Amino acid sequence: HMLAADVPTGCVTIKNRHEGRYLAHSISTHDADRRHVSFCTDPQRWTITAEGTNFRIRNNKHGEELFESQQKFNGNYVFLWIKKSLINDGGASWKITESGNPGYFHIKNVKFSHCLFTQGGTDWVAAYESCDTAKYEWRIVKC
Repeated sequence: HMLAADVPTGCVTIKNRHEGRYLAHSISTHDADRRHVSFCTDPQRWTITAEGTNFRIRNNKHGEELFESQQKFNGNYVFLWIKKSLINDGGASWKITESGNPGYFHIKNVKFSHCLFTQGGTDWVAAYESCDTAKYEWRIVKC
């Protein structure tokens, strides 16, 4: 067996199936407490930690937690939390479950019940409730 049936924990890379690029921090900030998320061609490192049946996801480079926000453009924003105060309201907790395609997972926000999603060719990340196509599917591999 060479795949990881269980959700990989610790140091991982995170790659969207449709877009084919790696989830990454952004150079752009929405404010001094919220940094944006984007994609990169080269592998960018994250840290996944189990929290009960759920998971927290942290950007290795800046040490900031990934979370889904109340604020919304068209979709609900997905941010990195610059302040570093632990988020305890479900917004930074994620249900990571196998999709129908081997090695790919759905990453679903606990608070909002939205799956991480990207449009396609866009450096913008969001989360929506559909969770039914390749745009919602993520390959999670140990570093």
